[PDB]
Amino acid sequence: KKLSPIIEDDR
Amino acid sequence: DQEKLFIQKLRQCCVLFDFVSDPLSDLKWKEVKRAALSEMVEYITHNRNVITEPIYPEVVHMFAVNMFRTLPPEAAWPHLQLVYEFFLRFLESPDFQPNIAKKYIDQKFVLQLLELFDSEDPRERDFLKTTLHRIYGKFLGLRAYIRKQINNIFYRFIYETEHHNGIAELLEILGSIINGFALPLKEEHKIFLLKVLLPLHKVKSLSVYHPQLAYCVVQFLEKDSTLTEPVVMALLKYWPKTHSPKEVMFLNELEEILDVIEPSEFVKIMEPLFRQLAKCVSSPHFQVAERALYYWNNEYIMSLISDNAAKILPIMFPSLYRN
Repeated sequence: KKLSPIIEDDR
Repeated sequence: DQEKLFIQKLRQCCVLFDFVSDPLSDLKWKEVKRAALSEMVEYITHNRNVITEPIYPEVVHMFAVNMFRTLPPEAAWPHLQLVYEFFLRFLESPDFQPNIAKKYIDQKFVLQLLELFDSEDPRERDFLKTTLHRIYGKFLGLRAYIRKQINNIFYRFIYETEHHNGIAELLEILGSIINGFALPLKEEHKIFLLKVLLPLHKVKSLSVYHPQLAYCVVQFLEKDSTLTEPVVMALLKYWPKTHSPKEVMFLNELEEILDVIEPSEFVKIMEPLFRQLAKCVSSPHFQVAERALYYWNNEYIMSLISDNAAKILPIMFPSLYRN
């Protein structure tokens, strides 16, 4: 179970 | 009422006990604590609207008191596993509001969480990997600080003497981050790929975290294929000059790069690549040659070879071809 992608964001 | 009992059991798990002359009462206490944790794991997992605002400091405090400990040079894993479990279900809960939890899950918490990555227990580092992956994902205001502190751990692992048992788990998190990067790669990201990820191939203990490192490097090339040249040239630079089985590692990483390479970027480094590849075919170590020869079982590589046989074939078999 590979880690799900983390979409880059702006904060 | 039911909220009060939740906080009670949480605080009840903030009590560390030991009975030097009463092993029977000690088992009772550890059973009660194990029970309470299991009860709370079941509670927040299958019930909705149970995570109210007052319990947020109670959860973080319970985690901190139990986990943030002074690491040995664990044995109470049945308790630690539950705490990790409970805190994960807490983070993953649909009722979880980061705007409320950001007050208690701060930089000091993330810092202390990273200290635990130095653990010698593979089971613990796995929970920590998942936990830090959740925090990074749901706390936008922590993402910058987390990358900064991970970057420091690597720098002290590569340059400084500081060994780290959690290099692999950290890279696994990073790969999850890289895969979701923005369209134009920020300059700090490219620097990280070059100044950090690539010199990680230099370290002697590469065998432990190389599969994770290779995945990160590949994901970077899946985003911006402009970075294919400095990556490949670096791998050839850090390449085991002395013929050793460690070459098999690099050959594996190099084939995984070729699987997702652009044909226009392929020709920019196809010559110094196959010069090294030729040396691997001529290796005294069968395992190295066997691995290098397995390249021909890759259809996409053949297409790159066939459409560039004018430059490649003279290098692979100089006895049969000329330039």
